[PDB]
Amino acid sequence: YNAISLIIILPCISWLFPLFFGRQLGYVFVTRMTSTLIIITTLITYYYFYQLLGNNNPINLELFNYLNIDYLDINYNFEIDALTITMLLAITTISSMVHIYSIGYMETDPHQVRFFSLLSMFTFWMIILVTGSNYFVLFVGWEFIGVTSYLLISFWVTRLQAMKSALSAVLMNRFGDAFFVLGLCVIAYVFGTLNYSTIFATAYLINTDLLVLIMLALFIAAMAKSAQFGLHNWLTLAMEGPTPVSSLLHAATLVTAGIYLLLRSANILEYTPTVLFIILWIGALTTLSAGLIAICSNDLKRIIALSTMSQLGMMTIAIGLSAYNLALFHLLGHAFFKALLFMSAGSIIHSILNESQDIRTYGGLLSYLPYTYICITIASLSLMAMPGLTGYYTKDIIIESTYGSYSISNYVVYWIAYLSAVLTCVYSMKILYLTFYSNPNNNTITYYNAHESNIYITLPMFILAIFAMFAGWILKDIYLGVGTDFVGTHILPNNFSYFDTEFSITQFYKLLPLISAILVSILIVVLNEFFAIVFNLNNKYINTVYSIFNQKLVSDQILNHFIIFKGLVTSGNIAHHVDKGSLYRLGPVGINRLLNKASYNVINLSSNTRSSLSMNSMLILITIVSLLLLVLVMNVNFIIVIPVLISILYILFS
Amino acid sequence: GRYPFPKDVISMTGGWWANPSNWKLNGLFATGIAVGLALWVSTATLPYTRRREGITSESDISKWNAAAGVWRERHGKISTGEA
Amino acid sequence: IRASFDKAEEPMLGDYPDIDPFPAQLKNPYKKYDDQQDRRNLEEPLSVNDDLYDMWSPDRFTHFKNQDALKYFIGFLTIFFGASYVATYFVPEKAAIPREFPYEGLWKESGGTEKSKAFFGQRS
Amino acid sequence: LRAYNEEKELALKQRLSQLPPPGKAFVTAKEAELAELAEIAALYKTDRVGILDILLLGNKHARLYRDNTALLKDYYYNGRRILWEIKREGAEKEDWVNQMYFLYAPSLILLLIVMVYKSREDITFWAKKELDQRVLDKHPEINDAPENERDALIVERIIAGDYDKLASLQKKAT
Amino acid sequence: MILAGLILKLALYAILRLLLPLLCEAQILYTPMIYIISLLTIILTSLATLRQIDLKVIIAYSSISHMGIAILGVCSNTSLGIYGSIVLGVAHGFVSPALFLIVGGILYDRYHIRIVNYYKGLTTYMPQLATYIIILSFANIGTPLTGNFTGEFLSLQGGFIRNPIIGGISCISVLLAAIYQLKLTNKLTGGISSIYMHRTNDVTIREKFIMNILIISTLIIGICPQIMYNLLYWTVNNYIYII
Amino acid sequence: EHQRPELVSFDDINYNDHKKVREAQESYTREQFIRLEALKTVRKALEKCYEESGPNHFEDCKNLAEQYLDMLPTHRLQGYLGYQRNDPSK
Amino acid sequence: HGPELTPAVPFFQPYVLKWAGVSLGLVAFYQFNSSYEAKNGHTWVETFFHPKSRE
Ligand SMILES: CCCCCCCCCCCCCCCCCC(=O)OC[C@H](COP(=O)(O)OCCN)OC(=O)CCCCCCCCCCCCCCCCC
Ligand SMILES: CCCCCCCCCCCC(=O)OC[C@H](COP(=O)(O)OCC[N+](C)(C)C)OC(=O)CCCCCCCCCCC
Repeated sequence: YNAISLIIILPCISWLFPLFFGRQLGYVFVTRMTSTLIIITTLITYYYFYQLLGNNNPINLELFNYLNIDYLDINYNFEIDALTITMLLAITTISSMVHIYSIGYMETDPHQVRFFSLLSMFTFWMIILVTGSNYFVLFVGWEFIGVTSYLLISFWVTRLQAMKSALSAVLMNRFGDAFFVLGLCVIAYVFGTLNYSTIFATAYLINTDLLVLIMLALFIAAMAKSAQFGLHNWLTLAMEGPTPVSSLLHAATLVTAGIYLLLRSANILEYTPTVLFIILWIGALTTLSAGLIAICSNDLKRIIALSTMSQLGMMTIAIGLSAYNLALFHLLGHAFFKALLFMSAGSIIHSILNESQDIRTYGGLLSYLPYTYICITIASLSLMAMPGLTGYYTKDIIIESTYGSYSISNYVVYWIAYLSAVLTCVYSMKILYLTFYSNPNNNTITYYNAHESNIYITLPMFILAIFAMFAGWILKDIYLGVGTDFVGTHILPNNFSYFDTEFSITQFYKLLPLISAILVSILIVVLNEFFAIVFNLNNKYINTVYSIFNQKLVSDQILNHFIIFKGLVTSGNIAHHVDKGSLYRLGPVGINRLLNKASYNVINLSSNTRSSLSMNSMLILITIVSLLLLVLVMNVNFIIVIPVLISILYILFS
Repeated sequence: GRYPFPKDVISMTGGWWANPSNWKLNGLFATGIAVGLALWVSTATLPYTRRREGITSESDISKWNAAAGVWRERHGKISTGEA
Repeated sequence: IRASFDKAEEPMLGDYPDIDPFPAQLKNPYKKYDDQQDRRNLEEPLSVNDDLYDMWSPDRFTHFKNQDALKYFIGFLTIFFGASYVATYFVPEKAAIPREFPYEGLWKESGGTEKSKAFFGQRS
Repeated sequence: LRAYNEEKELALKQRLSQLPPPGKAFVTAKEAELAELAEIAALYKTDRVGILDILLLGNKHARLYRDNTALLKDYYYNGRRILWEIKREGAEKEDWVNQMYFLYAPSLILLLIVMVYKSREDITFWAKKELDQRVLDKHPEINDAPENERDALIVERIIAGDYDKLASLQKKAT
Repeated sequence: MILAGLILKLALYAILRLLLPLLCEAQILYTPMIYIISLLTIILTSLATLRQIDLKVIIAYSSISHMGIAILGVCSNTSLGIYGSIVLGVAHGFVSPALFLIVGGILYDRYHIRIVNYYKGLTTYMPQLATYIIILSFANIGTPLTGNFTGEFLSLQGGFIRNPIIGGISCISVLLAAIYQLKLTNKLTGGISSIYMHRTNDVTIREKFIMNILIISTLIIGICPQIMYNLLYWTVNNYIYII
Repeated sequence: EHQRPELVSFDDINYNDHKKVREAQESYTREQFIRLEALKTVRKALEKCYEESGPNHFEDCKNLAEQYLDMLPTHRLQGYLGYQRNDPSK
Repeated sequence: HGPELTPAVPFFQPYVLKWAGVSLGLVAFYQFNSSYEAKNGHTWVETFFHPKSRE
């Protein structure tokens, strides 16, 4: 019995066996097989996390050599650090609950053998991504989770938008993959290794300019997968994949990988201030940008994907404050939250006979679906950091730490993060109002046929409601202590502001996000029922503004017409005007015309005369004349006879 | 839905609604292979695992630092912040 | 014809119909085509630079003019960074001193040498 | 090995002369004309000769053979495409599977096995053993240590001295 | 197949065998010209792949882009670059004739027309062909555990040694090699099955045999590139000129 | 059996016989691999130092870390061609 | 409520048999060499390695 190996081997069994034996076992068997095997993986890693609180003594396993070359070795090495077990328990919990959930949500779909297979390989390459013990195994899992995201978003190959959406997702992630290959080449150049242990032992000695270059490249990678503003479209362009897929890819996992890259490199992020600065301001941008999209969009899955990427900015702000236990704790609780959000959303999309996604056409469903209501309201109250739930403990202390930090400029992002929190209320109130409380918008027959979902849909929502209530109070001592030795990362002694941040808060700045996140929530509710004209004005100017914030702060357009389409035109310029146009004029298509003209001239040189004898007899004369005159010119100066011969060639060949 | 499909095509992951008649019988074989493979690979990678901290005794690490200091003295190499 | 690169391709073509390029997405979906997914009838002449006017082409939004949307995007960009940069000036000072450290700022503890006390050192 | 008969093969060609071409013999979209041809398909499937005959015999027999096998080959595969013919089983050997699964695949597994075990003799294993040998040569007293100490003691010398001799090869520089 | 698997790697061999031993003092003066032409054939051929109507031609320009990655590990003056160019050359010799089989054998023998616009939704009538098309697509890009990424990675690393700024724009090849390949792959793999293509046979046993061999032989080099270091550890040190 | 071929150099030999030039070539090559295994040994010891030390690795093995980062530019494969085509001090 | 089964297929398809047989044979042979090396000091296939001496 080996705990470190069965975390690896059991989701490999759960992936290889659905493909190799899917025709032989059938869907009814492979459902329960892939389910129970991820269940026992998840139980083994809870028991290992229980062991690891006893002694902080991680276990690694060693394998054969990937490559030995001169100054560089790469081994397959697998090590569950405290950071690794933190991410691991979250992703295995969300995975196993989504397996149980998608048993019942996919029972009418044909191809759920391939579906449960791909869910399991997504979990498996996530496992290898988390538990790897150099930068190489991190890269292997990092690429193959993007490969799975191709294979998962495009699950209905018949649908055109699903194929183009998986294309968009993979090519954004591959942009980030290219910058991580740049950063990884500089890693193996400067340190001569890829192992975390050797790089972190010598990170403080290395020059700062190199360090800025490396962490810039690795942050552009992390910014691509963890969905900040530079390429942020592909999350909400990944709603063409189904609901349990989007419960994996957005709640914990594919999102969490980009944060994991910075949480690993935290030990080599300390010694540069410039990178952490830029990290902080990108995250502070996308809290605001994603909240302002989520207010004004209207599809349910889009609003929960934007609700996801509003808090990725919050974790990125916690990175920029040099506070990695905060970002890790928020990354932990956020997974349980969003997974309950996506699965409550899929339960109300599944329950409508229309299976529509427009919140404008849901209408009141409070008395018809009380269970999905109580789930989604536990999730929304945790989502707004209403106290006594773990969103309070994950989320409000980051807003506290923006004011508590030593540097002056951090005060500004307080308000920005603060503004997002108020924004975090309002759209959530919309996706609690217009689908449960409002007057009905749908036709009457779906209100006849609205019923409760199966037991396979109910039980993961129950379990993750309990987790999203109790997880922060249980694990707060681990990640937010007065002094904690759990996560082995090493903050510089001045970037550490956690004793400073808890005490320097005035009563107003701490009391203020609590009370206003309460008040604005009740405000949006009570203004949605009684008046409903403030939100339904028809000013021409507010409709242009609303249509800006609707269409993703026009970002997709600014991505598509000015980068994608211009790129395709300039690639069409090369493939025609350069590749087939001008390289053939110096190539085989211009030489044919040159030789055609020159041969036509030198063949028609002896054309004109009726008599061959007089022509050849006058052609013998010109040469022994002309050669003799050339040699007269030639012994005097050789420079004045070169143009004469160029002109004789011009007249002979043209 | 249950729209009709062509049965001539054979895919390894099953086809559209793959449900063979002997799926309990084949499930017995698949549980056998999965349990045997998991137990065998878990026992095979047992000696390749090790604890992180406390593998070698601290006197060795202090001696290694001493030999590092000797090799650094022989070459006359300055520290990083000495300038 | 309509685009600029389509006009740039015009003097190259010879005995080719030179039809109007129209997006295959902005065709209406309810007219019956041969392929509903392509939105294209069986023998319909394909345009000068077809694969930009394909169904597999870019998304090609239609609600804003692209120059206008360029202005709105750069406007939100500039107003956020300008508001944050001006709000750096209206900041309050803090009430604590940044905290100090024993053993002359733990300089021996973070590597360090007596000659290298300034590069690896804390507040003391 | 095996042997063929001349007269049977002449009679085979005499059977084939009265038969339609392969482009007509099955295009009729039963057993009046379609039952003599599936016999002939089994006649293609059976093998007339072994190795001992092809070496020792002349080329007129061989030309008669090659014409027979070509016509039987067409009558087998055209009837397999339009419609022994009227069966549907699984067990079959395409012409290539004899010398690709039984010669190409095991020689490729043999290439894998010799690459894996030839990788034992590498410069890095040998150079690690050589550097340990040089440390044991200069300082033999660490021989006197017990098993677990000796490796660690060797490391304390590898750090404490270069043990290359690369400056001794470059004797033209100093 | 013999052209793109073997002739291009023959000239990759000839730049090692013939030039790097007796043109060393020349070769240092000219590595920036080789880096001009190498970066300029990675960027500008992989960008011309996007506008293609034909289907074998795309895999051809793909071979150009991978050899353009390959030769800047050869002229990198590094142990890493030489070994990465060899593992790229051998792994591309595996993965690329399989792609010319997929365009030429399974897809031109059946329909006899190579225009891309006819081919859509090949999954619903040929599932295991679409399985091949995707796992040979991803093996071409530089998606790891395949040996193509080992070649691309050690070649880009060796090219980053000798000049870092040429390696910075040389590294975007990981993006540019993915764009056209997955743009082809999702057009072949997905959609409603094409109204032009009538349904034909599944991939036969001989074609699956060729494919299985040419994919295992990438995966073995991808999981462990050390299996052929026993041949090269002399010839990685041989061509290096660092005085 | 762990056989050890003898070291010869580039400077005493004649370059007209090929027996000695190839031996000097292989000798300089194999010595670079020995020098490289010394580098790898210190990298292994530095990793063990870090994993045992925990938080005080800054002062436990500043010398091992500085040792590794000083060895890394000068301990790699260098090539016999550069020394045999050019002669120092001539 | 019925599963609505498709026709029965056998477990040990020819591909499962071939791929499992070759992989288990290679792993068993590798363990056989690791066991044979402890007895005699060298692997079994190294007895078949006969190159010429470098001298
Ligand atoms: C600290 C600094 C912070 C910097 C932050 C700012 C970063 C901005 C840069 C963003 C670059 C994004 C990456 C560009 C490649 C992405 C490719 C892609 O995603 O294509 C998507 C497109 C399908 O998308 P679409 O059809 O529009 O919508 C589908 C949904 N139904 O798929 C296709 O149609 C496939 C065919 C088109 C593929 C693109 C071809 C041209 C590629 C040009 C790449 C240019 C790379 C250099 C960019 C320089 C930017 C300055
Ligand atoms: C896919 C899910 C993962 C499965 C993992 C199963 C682990 C089983 C135990 C590992 C034992 C081990 O590998 O040992 C390693 C052995 C001997 O090296 P060593 O020095 O003795 O030990 C190393 C430990 N050190 C460093 C502490 C000393 O070398 C090998 O085997 C390499 C053989 C490679 C063959 C080529 C790859 C073929 C793949 C083809 C795929 C189609």
